[PDB]
Amino acid sequence: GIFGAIAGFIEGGWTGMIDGWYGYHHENSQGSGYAADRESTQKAIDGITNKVNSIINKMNTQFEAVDHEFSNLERRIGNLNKRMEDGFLDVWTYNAELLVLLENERTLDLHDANVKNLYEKVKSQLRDNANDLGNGCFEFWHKCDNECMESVKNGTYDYPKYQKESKLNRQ
Amino acid sequence: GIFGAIAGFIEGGWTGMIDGWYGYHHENSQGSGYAADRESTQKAIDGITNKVNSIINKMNTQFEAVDHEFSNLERRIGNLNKRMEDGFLDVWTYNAELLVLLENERTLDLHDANVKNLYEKVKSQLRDNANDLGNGCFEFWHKCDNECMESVKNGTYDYPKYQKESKLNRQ
Amino acid sequence: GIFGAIAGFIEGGWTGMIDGWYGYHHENSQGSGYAADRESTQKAIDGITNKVNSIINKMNTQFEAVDHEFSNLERRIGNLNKRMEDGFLDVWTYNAELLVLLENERTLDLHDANVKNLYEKVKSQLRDNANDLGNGCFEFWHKCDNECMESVKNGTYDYPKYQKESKLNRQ
Amino acid sequence: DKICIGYHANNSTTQVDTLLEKNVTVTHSVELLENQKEKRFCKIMNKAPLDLKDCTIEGWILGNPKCDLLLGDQSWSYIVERPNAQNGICYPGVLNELEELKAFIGSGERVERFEMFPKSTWAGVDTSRGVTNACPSYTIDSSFYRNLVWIVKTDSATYPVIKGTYNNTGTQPILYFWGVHHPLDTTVQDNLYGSGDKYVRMGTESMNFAKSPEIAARPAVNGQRSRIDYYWSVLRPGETLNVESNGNLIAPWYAYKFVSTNKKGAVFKSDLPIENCDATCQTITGVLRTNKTFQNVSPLWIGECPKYVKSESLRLATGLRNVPQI
Amino acid sequence: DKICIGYHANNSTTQVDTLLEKNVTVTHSVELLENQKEKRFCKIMNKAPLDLKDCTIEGWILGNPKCDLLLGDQSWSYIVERPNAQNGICYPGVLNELEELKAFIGSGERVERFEMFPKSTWAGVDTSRGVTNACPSYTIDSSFYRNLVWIVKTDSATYPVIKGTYNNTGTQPILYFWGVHHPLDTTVQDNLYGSGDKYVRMGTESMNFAKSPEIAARPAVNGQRSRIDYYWSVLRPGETLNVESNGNLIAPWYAYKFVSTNKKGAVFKSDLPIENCDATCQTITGVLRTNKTFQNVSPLWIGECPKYVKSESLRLATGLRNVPQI
Amino acid sequence: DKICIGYHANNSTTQVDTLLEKNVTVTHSVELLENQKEKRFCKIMNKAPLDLKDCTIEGWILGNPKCDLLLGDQSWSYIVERPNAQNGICYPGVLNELEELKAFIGSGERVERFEMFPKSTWAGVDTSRGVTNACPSYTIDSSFYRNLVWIVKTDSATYPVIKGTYNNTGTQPILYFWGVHHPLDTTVQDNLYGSGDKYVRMGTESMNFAKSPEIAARPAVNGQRSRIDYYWSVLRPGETLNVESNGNLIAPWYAYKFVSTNKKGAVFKSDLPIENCDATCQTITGVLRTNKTFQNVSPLWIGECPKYVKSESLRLATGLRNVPQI
Ligand SMILES: *[C@@H]1O[C@H](CO)[C@@H](O[C@@H]2O[C@H](CO)[C@@H](O[C@@H]3O[C@H](CO[C@H]4O[C@H](CO)[C@@H](O)[C@H](O)[C@@H]4O)[C@@H](O)[C@H](O[C@H]4O[C@H](CO)[C@@H](O)[C@H](O)[C@@H]4O)[C@@H]3O)[C@H](O)[C@H]2NC(C)=O)[C@H](O[C@H]2O[C@@H](C)[C@@H](O)[C@@H](O)[C@@H]2O)[C@H]1NC(C)=O
Ligand SMILES: *[C@@H]1O[C@H](CO)[C@@H](O[C@@H]2O[C@H](CO)[C@@H](O[C@@H]3O[C@H](CO[C@H]4O[C@H](CO)[C@@H](O)[C@H](O)[C@@H]4O)[C@@H](O)[C@H](O[C@H]4O[C@H](CO)[C@@H](O)[C@H](O)[C@@H]4O)[C@@H]3O)[C@H](O)[C@H]2NC(C)=O)[C@H](O[C@H]2O[C@@H](C)[C@@H](O)[C@@H](O)[C@@H]2O)[C@H]1NC(C)=O
Ligand SMILES: *[C@@H]1O[C@H](CO)[C@@H](O[C@@H]2O[C@H](CO)[C@@H](O[C@@H]3O[C@H](CO[C@H]4O[C@H](CO)[C@@H](O)[C@H](O)[C@@H]4O)[C@@H](O)[C@H](O[C@H]4O[C@H](CO)[C@@H](O)[C@H](O)[C@@H]4O)[C@@H]3O)[C@H](O)[C@H]2NC(C)=O)[C@H](O[C@H]2O[C@@H](C)[C@@H](O)[C@@H](O)[C@@H]2O)[C@H]1NC(C)=O
Ligand SMILES: *[C@@H]1O[C@H](CO)[C@@H](O)[C@H](O)[C@H]1NC(C)=O
Ligand SMILES: *[C@@H]1O[C@H](CO)[C@@H](O)[C@H](O)[C@H]1NC(C)=O
Ligand SMILES: *[C@@H]1O[C@H](CO)[C@@H](O)[C@H](O)[C@H]1NC(C)=O
Ligand SMILES: *[C@@H]1O[C@H](CO)[C@@H](O)[C@H](O)[C@H]1NC(C)=O
Ligand SMILES: *[C@@H]1O[C@H](CO)[C@@H](O)[C@H](O)[C@H]1NC(C)=O
Ligand SMILES: *[C@@H]1O[C@H](CO)[C@@H](O)[C@H](O)[C@H]1NC(C)=O
Ligand SMILES: *[C@@H]1O[C@H](CO)[C@@H](O)[C@H](O)[C@H]1NC(C)=O
Ligand SMILES: *[C@@H]1O[C@H](CO)[C@@H](O)[C@H](O)[C@H]1NC(C)=O
Ligand SMILES: *[C@@H]1O[C@H](CO)[C@@H](O)[C@H](O)[C@H]1NC(C)=O
Ligand SMILES: *[C@@H]1O[C@H](CO)[C@@H](O)[C@H](O)[C@H]1NC(C)=O
Ligand SMILES: *[C@@H]1O[C@H](CO)[C@@H](O)[C@H](O)[C@H]1NC(C)=O
Ligand SMILES: *[C@@H]1O[C@H](CO)[C@@H](O)[C@H](O)[C@H]1NC(C)=O
Repeated sequence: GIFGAIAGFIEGGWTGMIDGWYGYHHENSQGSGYAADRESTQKAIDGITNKVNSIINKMNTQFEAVDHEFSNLERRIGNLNKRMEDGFLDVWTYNAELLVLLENERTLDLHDANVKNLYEKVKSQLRDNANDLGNGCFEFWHKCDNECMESVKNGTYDYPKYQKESKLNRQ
Repeated sequence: GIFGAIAGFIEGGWTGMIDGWYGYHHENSQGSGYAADRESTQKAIDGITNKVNSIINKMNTQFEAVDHEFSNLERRIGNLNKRMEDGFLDVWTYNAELLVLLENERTLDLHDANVKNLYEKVKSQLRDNANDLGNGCFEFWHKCDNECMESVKNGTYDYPKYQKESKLNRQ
Repeated sequence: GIFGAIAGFIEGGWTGMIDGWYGYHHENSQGSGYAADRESTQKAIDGITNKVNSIINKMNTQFEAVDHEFSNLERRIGNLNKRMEDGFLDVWTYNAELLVLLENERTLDLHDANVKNLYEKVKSQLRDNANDLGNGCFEFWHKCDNECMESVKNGTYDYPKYQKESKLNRQ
Repeated sequence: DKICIGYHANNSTTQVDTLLEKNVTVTHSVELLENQKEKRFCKIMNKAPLDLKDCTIEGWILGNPKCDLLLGDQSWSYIVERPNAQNGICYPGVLNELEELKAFIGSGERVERFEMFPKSTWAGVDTSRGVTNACPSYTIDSSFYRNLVWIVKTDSATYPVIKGTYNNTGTQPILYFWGVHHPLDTTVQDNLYGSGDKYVRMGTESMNFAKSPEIAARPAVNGQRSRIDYYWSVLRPGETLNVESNGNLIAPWYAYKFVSTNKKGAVFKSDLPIENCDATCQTITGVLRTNKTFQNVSPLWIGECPKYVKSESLRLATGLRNVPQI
Repeated sequence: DKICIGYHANNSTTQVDTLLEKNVTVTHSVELLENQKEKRFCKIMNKAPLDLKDCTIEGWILGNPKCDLLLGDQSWSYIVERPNAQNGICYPGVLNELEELKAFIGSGERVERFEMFPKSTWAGVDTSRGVTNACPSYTIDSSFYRNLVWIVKTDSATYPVIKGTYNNTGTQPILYFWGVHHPLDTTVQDNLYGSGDKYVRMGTESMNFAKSPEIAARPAVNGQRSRIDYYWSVLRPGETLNVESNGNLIAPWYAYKFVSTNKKGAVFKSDLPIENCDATCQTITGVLRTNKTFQNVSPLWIGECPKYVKSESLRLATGLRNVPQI
Repeated sequence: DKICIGYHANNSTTQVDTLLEKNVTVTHSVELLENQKEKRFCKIMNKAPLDLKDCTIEGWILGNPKCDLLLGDQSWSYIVERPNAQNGICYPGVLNELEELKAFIGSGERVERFEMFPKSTWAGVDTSRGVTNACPSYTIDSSFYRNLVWIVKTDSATYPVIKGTYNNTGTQPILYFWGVHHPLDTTVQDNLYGSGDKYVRMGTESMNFAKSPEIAARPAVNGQRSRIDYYWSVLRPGETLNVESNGNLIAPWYAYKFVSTNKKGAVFKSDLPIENCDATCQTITGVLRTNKTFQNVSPLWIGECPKYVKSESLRLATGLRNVPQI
């Protein structure tokens, strides 16, 4: 992948996480569970939806072929009409097929980047209070309960609060 | 954002920095100020300008409709002309509108990436001689005067020079 | 560059590495040499080849102009034919030229990202057992022989194996 | 104690293609192209099509004696013409500007049949005998177009100058037809129309017409070596038509009040069945009920239809690369 | 001591759309589409347009007696025809291949009026009486086209075979006109042209023409139930025209030296005013003074104009997302 | 001990352009556009073109006496017509629907010449004297089209009604030609065809034709002030043609069995040489031997050719930015 996350340093997806495109899996004394990151997932849904609707809107005109007939002495204008109609048919077929291939590549990259950025968002808060395993997982040097976990997910994680505890356990 | 910098870990822009698209804000004993990174800004200006000029150049042909008239017994070729002219009108309207939407998305991503890369460029030189606050700001473990600041901006920052001073203050 | 690697923090390319697009240069007691990363290079070759073949396939139709003639009293349909043929000529010339400019920009970015991701892949395994020089080079805090080197290249580098040796030498 | 960052996976086997890669399985995607059709004709905006059945366009508006089923007023959302339709021009000859006539009729949504020139209009000549076995009715062997009158001389006399006029005082254009007969030999000419140079001349504010009989023996079609040159025109609102001939005239009898359509017009040549049903998109090869943006069924259609392309599939990725574990 | 990395913000409220997002405020952007026009006609390359005013194209080059203002030499960058122009074909009839004639005239930039056939050319007949109240001049009630001569018999005689010839020895093509008169009855025919079969035959190296009068009573237009069939042609450099008729001839009198344009030709049908001004781009609905790449004013224009599209706005982002603080 | 991550560099100076940057040197790239041609005509699918040489299309299928080299059966992958070809219509006149005829011939791959109407078909008239010095053969000064017969009266007599018929019982359409002569004066008319109204009438199941001579003195071309109106038509399989005239008939003598092509047809107007060679793509300006996707040689071609564009170069980057050190 272009951003190296999806099918990258995070080798695979989670079938267990069904409520979002991106999210978390946590482990602590209260057990383990999956949780979707609501903000990043919704931002992606709105963007992708906007893209689809935009593509549909730009494709919202139609070229209309006609049933008009031409006599034996109208071979030229008859063939003129055919080449025209086939002409626009080839243009729009090209426009549609190329756009789909291009946008699919870019859509997948978008998701890749979002996973990478979500990872970076967590790495940034945790700092040296956690150990980066390289697979998208962080092992805390301190006890992180459910509210500690939730603070990580919503960006309010308190690094100084757990610093010395992590400091002691790390070294 | 795709690169997560603009409206990302750097939450907002600087109205105070008026001389460039990307740059710095420093604080030391001589006070504080804004400074544009001249290299990255100029590279972006040249690229974006090249893109605009390229789009303008590719759009530099015109399809020409005609004022030609058709009699009552020329309904077919009359309608043939109309469908053709409307045909190319729809193609070019599509080409223009889709290209604008696509390029706007990509242009904004370009700026996002440039901010991210500029940040990475500074992070790389400073290493552990500074503290990363996560908001695009670095707090030095050593006194960094105006020439020290300028060396960071132009890439010539001397890490070994300030290492032990930073080392002492950090630990 | 958008990902900041090619002509970025890695200032230039290696003429000495002739067997791949991306790879490594190692130094140890057995000497120095270049080696292409086979996985990332092959993935890129397949992708770029797929892109070229896809572009060729979408361009695999032709608009056909005709040698048909028109009399002095057929100026209108004569001019109708000319504007049509010139019309599709302008459309396809636009389609080809714009696509080439767009894809070239994106192809180069793809390579940039692959170099960045390869760098990240190595940085991740080595951790603090090596020193990042900022130019894409890592200086080991431990002796890394040919099999140690190869383990880095193929992703099986053993961090705990060399940890204390690196630990001692680093501090 | 751990937290991991990751992405959605599911049991999707649906694939997309990208510029860089083919057959990429993704968690979510949308198909933009419609390849399914209902093989039949339905109503468009609750207006039924006109089935010409065993009659062609020519047979219908000329009033071929076997097309009495269609005869009179018609309203249509579009026209269906059957490929093997047998009832066209029965008495051999060319309907001039046929392709322009078809294009014109197609641009209409309604015709109203009225009597434009009653047989009383032609003073000194016979309107009784204009029949031929080339144009059989269902019940009788020798008949003629319901909208035309084949005019021959009274039993013993010489063909005089006949005149007729119609002032179009209504708000609608009038589609009318007429003809010129061309006997195979001078004998038939003299028999039917008498002797002397004959002419058929017609004119309006915007139109002039003049034709003389062209006598020659052409190959037999429907048992006839003679021919009729059929003509059509449109009398605009406010315009007047003047008819003047001293012979060989197939006269306009009934004509049509013509209502031109606001929308796109269509004439479908097909064997498909017309059923009792509604549709917003009608293709020549069937009905499309879809909200999809693209279609690969046919470029020929009426109503609000998706854009026609040659593609088999146009599927956009919406979700991400599907990498389920283990 | 601190250093921060960041990006530009300003007070811009200008927005763009992207595939992913609508209404994105950006610090810098450029509008590529021009929606503004000067509602008037100006000169193109310092060459003024030709205002036909109250005359139509037909009225102008046929030399309608009320179009004397336009009569003679003209040069034009383009042609402006007024929608309600009253002075066209005054004596009722059809100008044949009218649409091709308009297309041809449009491809020109200059005409030079000269006398092609002086009235002396027609030996045994009268050129004095070719007037009609259907074609009034401004000062007199009964006149005729300045470029044509309606030829009738001398007061008492029979219409003879008249002949005329013109050898085009110049380097320019010649646009000329002629006609065939069609009296409403045989009386008017015999009165004006006498008795016997009449013909109008004309020919060059590349053209043949032959027409006979077609006599019939058509609806009255401008007080006339008769008609003229008007014709036009182009005599190429080096070619010679031969005129031969024994009656019913509306003869070519004046013709035009025709200069075809290198550039694109245009005929604008509009009520817009022609003012004293210059322009590089002239639209049928107005003038465009812009360096912008796109335009949504009109697809019909002359000169160097931006590309026409249906879009309301085509704004490219150049700057970045505008996120000013606080 | 060190390991570094890096990228390929080489000695390439080949450059590409991007939206963001021009003249970017890359390690690997592919040129998609072909600008090279072989300036000559070759065979297409091992079928040779037809060189008309010094004869034009008209001269060839009319059977101009100087085109005997081409006379008879022909097969072609395409047609090459030389720009200065001198042998066209020798006896002055217009070949009607010339452009449609050229389009039709172009859609064929083979013609087979046969005798459609032997001179025996025309009973009471002379087929011996149909020659003119306007149409010289190579060896003799006065000849005529090989496919036509100029029919005049027997030495002393009056021109009778002549009749001919041909039933097309084969599986191929038949391209045939005929004509109507127009003498410059009534003397030549009376001399050749005698006195009285003359006609040429022809008809099939789907076609009617009727023409009368139009006598007038037109400018001299190839020493002739008279004219012939040449006509063409296609007799469909199963159809029958009936010929009837009492004078002025240039009769059909030889005709062509016509084989329409499955593929695209082409008529190239060029001075380029036809050599002994094969090609899969033949352009009007030369041969293209390439696997490239695009071409800027010409939009006019036959066979499997790359897409024509106006571009000078279309080079895709495949490798990366080339940054060799030092
Ligand atoms: C991101 O996720 C975090 C983690 O869940 C969340 O922070 C928690 O928010 C809840 C509710 O706002 C807090 O619950 C209240 O806590 C107060 C504080 O007392 C305790 O403080 C600390 C917590 O560590 C302890 O050390 C102390 O010893 C106390 O136990 C407590 O007084 C209160 O109890 C009364 O108040 C209730 C009204 O809230 C009342 O209804 C009730 O009857 C009681 O009388 C609650 O128990 C919880 O303490 C927070 N956890 C931490 C670690 O701070 C974030 O929610 C807030 O975050 C702030 C930064 C803002 O962003 C706001 O949106 C929220 O208020 C959550 N943020 C977001 C944006 O989702
Ligand atoms: C990136 O930004 C940095 C920071 O501004 C800049 O480096 C400074 O450049 C200026 C001018 O080149 C230097 O000023 C001269 O310094 C010399 C050295 O003496 C001092 O050296 C160190 C500095 O830390 C001290 O520790 C010593 O005690 C000395 O005080 C000094 O001799 C000189 O004074 C004489 O020379 C003048 C001519 O330059 C002469 O005109 C004058 O009359 C004096 O006789 C200057 O005062 C300044 O010292 C630099 N700062 C540091 C920390 O090194 C970079 O500019 C250079 O960087 C090198 C790496 C190259 O890239 C060149 O482009 C520049 O020469 C700047 N680089 C870029 C690319 O923009
Ligand atoms: C990525 O790159 C690494 C580095 O080259 C490579 O790992 C080496 O693989 C080779 C061959 O598989 C190993 O060679 C054998 O080693 C065994 C183990 O004995 C030694 O183990 C460690 C090594 O550090 C020492 O400390 C011990 O003291 C021993 O010396 C050895 O028994 C064996 O000798 C016999 O076995 C041969 C069959 O393999 C037999 O033919 C021969 O006659 C001998 O009887 C070999 O000498 C080498 O030790 C590996 N190096 C390390 C550091 O482990 C990776 O290849 C493997 O990696 C594993 C993880 C999988 O991915 C497999 O693909 C490979 O088996 C290479 N991986 C990839 C994917 O390319
Ligand atoms: C996925 O699982 C669901 C279970 O509800 C079911 O539709 C089917 O087993 C799977 N669907 C597809 C499309 O594979
Ligand atoms: C791959 O691509 C083609 C197109 O459908 C086909 O051969 C095959 O079904 C696709 N899927 C797989 C898994 O091969
Ligand atoms: C032509 O020949 C066929 C041969 O069977 C015959 O049936 C047909 O009647 C002939 N056509 C004419 C017009 O005689
Ligand atoms: C199209 O119809 C399907 C099925 O009713 C629905 O799921 C989908 O959301 C529709 N698309 C739009 C754009 O409304
Ligand atoms: C931005 O500020 C400037 C001050 O010079 C002034 O144009 C105006 O207040 C603002 N402009 C816009 C476009 O908002
Ligand atoms: C958003 O989009 C539309 C298009 O102009 C309009 O309703 C509105 O003015 C735009 N701007 C804002 C701030 O809503
Ligand atoms: C047709 O009728 C109207 C009714 O007012 C009349 O004014 C007009 O003159 C009539 N037309 C002719 C040609 O008589
Ligand atoms: C177009 O004109 C405006 C106003 O004069 C100017 O600011 C802009 O730079 C021009 N664009 C180009 C491409 O010259
Ligand atoms: C690169 O080097 C090779 C050496 O084999 C040779 O083709 C030439 O010197 C260079 N080629 C180009 C295209 O610069
Ligand atoms: C740069 O672009 C143009 C196009 O070929 C030309 O002036 C020049 O040869 C190119 N290359 C260099 C190195 O300037
Ligand atoms: C026209 O004049 C030229 C002048 O040289 C002459 O050669 C030519 O024969 C003339 N044309 C006719 C038809 O007399
Ligand atoms: C086109 O031909 C060249 C030269 O033979 C070859 O190198 C290239 O691979 C070919 N391209 C394809 C797509 O086969």
